[PDB]
Amino acid sequence: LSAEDKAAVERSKMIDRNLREDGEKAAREVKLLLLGAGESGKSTIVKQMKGIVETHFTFKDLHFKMFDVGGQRSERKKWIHCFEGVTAIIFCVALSDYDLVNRMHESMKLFDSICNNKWFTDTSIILFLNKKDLFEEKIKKSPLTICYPEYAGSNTYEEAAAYIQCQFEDLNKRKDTKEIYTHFTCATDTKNVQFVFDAVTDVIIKNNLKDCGLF
Amino acid sequence: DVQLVESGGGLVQPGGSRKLSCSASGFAFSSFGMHWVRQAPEKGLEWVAYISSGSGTIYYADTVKGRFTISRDDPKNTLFLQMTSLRSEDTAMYYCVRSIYYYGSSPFDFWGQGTTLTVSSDIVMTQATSSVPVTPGESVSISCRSSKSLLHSNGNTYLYWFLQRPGQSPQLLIYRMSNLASGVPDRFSGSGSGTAFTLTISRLEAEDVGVYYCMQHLEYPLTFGAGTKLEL
Amino acid sequence: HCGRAAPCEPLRYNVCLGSVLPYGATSTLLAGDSDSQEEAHGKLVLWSCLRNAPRCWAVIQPLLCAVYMPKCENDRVELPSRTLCQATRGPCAIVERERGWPDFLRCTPDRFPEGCTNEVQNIKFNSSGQCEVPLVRTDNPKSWYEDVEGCGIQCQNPLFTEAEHQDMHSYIAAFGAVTGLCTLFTLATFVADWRNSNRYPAVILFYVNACFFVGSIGWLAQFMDGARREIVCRADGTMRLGEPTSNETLSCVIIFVIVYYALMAGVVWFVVLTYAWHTSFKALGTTYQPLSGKTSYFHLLTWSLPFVLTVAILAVAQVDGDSVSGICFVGYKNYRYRAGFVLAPIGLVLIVGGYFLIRGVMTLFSIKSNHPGLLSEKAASKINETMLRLGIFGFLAFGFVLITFSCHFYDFFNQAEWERSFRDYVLCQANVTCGDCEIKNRPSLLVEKINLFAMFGTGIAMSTWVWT
Amino acid sequence: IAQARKLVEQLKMEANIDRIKVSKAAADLMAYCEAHAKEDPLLTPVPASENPF
Amino acid sequence: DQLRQEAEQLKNQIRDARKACADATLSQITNNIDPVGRIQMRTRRTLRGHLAKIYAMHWGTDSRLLVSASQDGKLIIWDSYTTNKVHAIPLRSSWVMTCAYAPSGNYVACGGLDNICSIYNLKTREGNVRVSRELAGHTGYLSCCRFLDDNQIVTSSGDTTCALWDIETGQQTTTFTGHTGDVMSLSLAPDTRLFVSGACDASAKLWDVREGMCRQTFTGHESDINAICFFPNGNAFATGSDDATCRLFDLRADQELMTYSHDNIICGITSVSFSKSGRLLLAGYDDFNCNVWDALKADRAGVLAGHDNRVSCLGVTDDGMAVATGSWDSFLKIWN
Ligand SMILES: CC(C)CCC[C@@H](C)[C@H]1CC[C@H]2[C@@H]3CC=C4C[C@@H](O)CC[C@]4(C)[C@H]3CC[C@]12C
Repeated sequence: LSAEDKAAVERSKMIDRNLREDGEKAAREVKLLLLGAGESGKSTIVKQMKGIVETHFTFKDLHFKMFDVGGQRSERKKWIHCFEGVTAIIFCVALSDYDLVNRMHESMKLFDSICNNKWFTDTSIILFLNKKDLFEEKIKKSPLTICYPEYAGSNTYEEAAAYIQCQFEDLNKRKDTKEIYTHFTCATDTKNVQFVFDAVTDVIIKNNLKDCGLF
Repeated sequence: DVQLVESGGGLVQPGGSRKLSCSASGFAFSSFGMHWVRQAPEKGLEWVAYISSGSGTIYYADTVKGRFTISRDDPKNTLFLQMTSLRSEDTAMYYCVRSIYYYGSSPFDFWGQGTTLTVSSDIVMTQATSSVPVTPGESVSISCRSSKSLLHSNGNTYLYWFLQRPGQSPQLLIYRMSNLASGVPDRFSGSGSGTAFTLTISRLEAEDVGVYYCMQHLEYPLTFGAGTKLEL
Repeated sequence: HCGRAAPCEPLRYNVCLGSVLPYGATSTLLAGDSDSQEEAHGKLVLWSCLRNAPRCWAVIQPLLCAVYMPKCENDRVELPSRTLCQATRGPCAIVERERGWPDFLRCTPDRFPEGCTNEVQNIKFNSSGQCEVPLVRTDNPKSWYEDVEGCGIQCQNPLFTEAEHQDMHSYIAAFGAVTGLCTLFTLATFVADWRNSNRYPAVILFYVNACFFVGSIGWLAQFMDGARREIVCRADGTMRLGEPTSNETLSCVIIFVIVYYALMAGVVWFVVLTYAWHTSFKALGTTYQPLSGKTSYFHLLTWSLPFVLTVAILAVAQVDGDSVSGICFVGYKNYRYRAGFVLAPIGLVLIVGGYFLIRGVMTLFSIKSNHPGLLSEKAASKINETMLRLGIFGFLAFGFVLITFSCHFYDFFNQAEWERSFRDYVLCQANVTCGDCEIKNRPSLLVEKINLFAMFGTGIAMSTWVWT
Repeated sequence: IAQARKLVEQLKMEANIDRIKVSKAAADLMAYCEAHAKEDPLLTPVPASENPF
Repeated sequence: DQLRQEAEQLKNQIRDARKACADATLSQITNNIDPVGRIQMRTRRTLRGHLAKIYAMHWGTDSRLLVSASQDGKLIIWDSYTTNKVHAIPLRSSWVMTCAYAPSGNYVACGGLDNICSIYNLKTREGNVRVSRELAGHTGYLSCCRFLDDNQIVTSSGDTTCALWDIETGQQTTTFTGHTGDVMSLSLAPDTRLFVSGACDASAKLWDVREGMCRQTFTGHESDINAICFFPNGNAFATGSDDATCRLFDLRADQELMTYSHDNIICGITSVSFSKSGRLLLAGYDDFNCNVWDALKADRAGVLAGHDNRVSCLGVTDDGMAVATGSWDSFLKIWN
């Protein structure tokens, strides 16, 4: 080396330490990719808890980041690999749009495409069957048979909602690696954030025990 | 803009103590390797001390080893040279100079204004010529002979040229004998080989007179030339 | 001045039992016990029993057949000089120790005057040197039977009969094979998905398994063509002692260093694993990995401490071999070094490992109560499972350390017994051969089996984690 | 249907292009590829003298 | 109403015309040419600073500095000779899908999944680098940024549009809109006069920086094309696709010359770049290795297999002294 080359290596090591520290600080925040079909109610769930849109919130000494990428009209498969290694995938589904146009079938196809992807083979999925109140009153007029011809049961909310849940949960062909958590969005409560916290801490505990060589 | 200012001058009794503070303003001070270079009342520049980025590396001149101490406070953007047992040969102006070391950087680019502080096996850079008269319009050739091959294995010749105007701080002219400084006219151009160097100023004009110091940067302590005075 | 007036008769037997007599006149006054030629011959053939241990027989033989069969000079018996005594006093305290030198052999100034001719130097015993089955002829004062001079104990421990040797060899082969197989299986499992299985506590477990596998293959460097004999037996025909000596080859120094370093690295990696588990379980949830910084510090400490320990072993040279074990190990002769260098590290490992494992268990027991949210039954199931797993493994480690401690302490006390017992056996054999006999108490081979079971069992139990 | 009009206009503008025979294009590619075979430090691995890596 | 039938007629005329001027069968011409044999390249340096997947790189004109963007939210400027890092630029939007480097070496262009090819400024006073501009206007996502001068930059976005910018003002001075799918890659010319864009329509178009009209459209691919690089002559360009077939198109003949496909390769291309002479053609696969295709005979020459994950970027220096492949391992090797 020379007089200036030593100082150049010193600078290199100093900025290397800066990169390491910033990496250690940035790896402590939980990432939450927010999928969902257009008009699913993503605005409601994103406002409830607090190109690409990044929202940062804290709950019970955990820093979450949500990247709701639905405000981007491009080929999904060309940038979806960018979000591999995300903790969970929040997949909010409009429940009241079972009648609207078929839209439920589109949401199901998107869920099927995202839950059986090559990159998200491991990452657990949280799905929010939101707008339950509109769905509760919408059943009296339009029976569930409009969307599902293969339905056989009572025309009550408490059964139809459970049917939609068990229909959505049966889309993942990989039932052993990834768990699919579900919540019917509570409008006037803070339990949505609590449920997200519970699902994320659960997948974190599982990943950390697998990391610890015991599971 | 970039602004280096020093404080803690005046006259001191010999064997006493003083602290010189260089308060930086208008640049990222947290990543600049800052030096201290002094200048005797009527002699050329002499290297004193050096603090690296993050205070990880310190050096001193053989004259002031253990007698002085350098320290920087990054959050305040200040540079301290605490000096103890001041001898009779420390009466000088003390320039705080910034230096950034990466590939293709220009260290010693900006020089502080300096504060007069009065009391009551290295390379020798033999800048042979000490005075030469010139007229505006022509070109004059200044030569600085080194005493050791400054051409390193990397390919660079760590030799800098500084210009000190009458009653000013000396500014960088060329770094590594070839590259022009930032915001210097294209008149200046360096050339030569190992242990022989030249600064050929072309179409010399007014406001360009003063003294020219050649400084090797291959090894510590840095040894400036005796300086060549361009008298008009 | 070194002669008394006694009537001497012509000799009847013409030998010193090895050398021929150069004269034809002798008296029997010098022998305080013997008065006649027949009793003199009887005492001579009784002394002939000193054929074994030649380091004293070679030096006493001249004085022996001089004091019983002297040369008289015209009714003036010749009395040998003091130098022949002083040559046969220091190294020959064995007869003094067992039976005692008779007063006629205990040379007193009126009996052995100073500074005159011996006349015996013409009688030299060139045919000198023998050690019976429980001894071997040796030329190293460091590696002798300390109770005797010259002869040295053989390679195969005379405390163990060949049947016990064969039983122990078969035992070692079987358990070594099983340990090697389990450790190789877990190493294969870890290396198969090495690109995925680089998560640190799992890799620490991998290193424990690798170390114990190296230990197991270090144990199984016997049963080869002629490996055991070149490992545990010297060239002269004795067991290895005070290795590395500057003369003999570094044959079993390598077989010792690999097995000792493997074992010590194994137990230290285990302590580091348990600490890594504790520090991980303390921060289970909250996506904060503490040990990512101290991974290198773990590596350096665990790879350095066994190396500085084994070089401290090789510095003070007492490492030596054993026939039954078929390995060079530290401190077979002097039990203090074995006690210290084996039980102090293993004891410290037990203490630190135990403490950190109890801390880890208490942590991931209290995690459920300490967690703000409700844990899904699917997570609490795995937490309780891993808790019971750590509890069982911890108890197993504690059991194994207690086993090795108990076996060692039994060995210490019963060995303090066996050393005296074996000397009594050797003296009994010398006595019966002079004019069958068996060792009173021998080591019970089951304690050796249980010690090697403790080691191999540890080696197995460190590899049961990959099993799901 | 202004998209279809613009597409047809683009095809019409792209239609009148002076094609060259693949023989001559291939010959030019090969000629350039062969003329610079000496100044390619990946084809001919330069010794440890000039190689700065 | 019946105009698309006329479009089909014109397309048939185009295909007939470009087929009537095809008699070489290039392999037929380069049959007599002796092969390059077998080249073995050894990783000289392993630039190891990133903590996440890297998606793009670009060599400086100096052939010494390379900038490598990543997903940890930093693009850091390396020194390929001494492995030292000269700059650590902490960018705002962590999602970065491309990177550039000004020919003079003054500016470096970032830009990722937030529609802004934000350029930085290296050679400045005050030490640290600043955000000189944030060029907004795109509606898809930035996929490539390439410097023309220190004032002009072309950007290929995921809204089927390539745009020529103006750094000083920060406006789209020209918009190239001929594609139907996402524009995945882009490559300037040696003369920097006309470029091509690699689209998700399995079709590369020959643009013109000055006018703003697509001159030629090259079809032949089956799936999305992820990487373009011009032949050093500037009259041919490679095209990496998802069908595992790198193809050498010709700008003069207007048609495909040859295809680079091996039956035991099934993965997609991520980056292609010719050597200085344009003899060996680098191609970054998802098989965690980049193959070195002899660009005149279609037969594979060498293999650069030192990566644990798929390679995203592959740069050749402006003097052909070294290549640099960047995988999702956070390590980018410098082979030679
Ligand atoms: C932590 C545990 C597994 C380490 C156990 C170390 C064992 C294998 C070592 C330590 C002390 C050694 C023992 C000490 C001395 C004797 C007495 C001898 O007549 C038979 C061999 C025997 C019994 C040794 C066999 C090997 C030995 C038992």
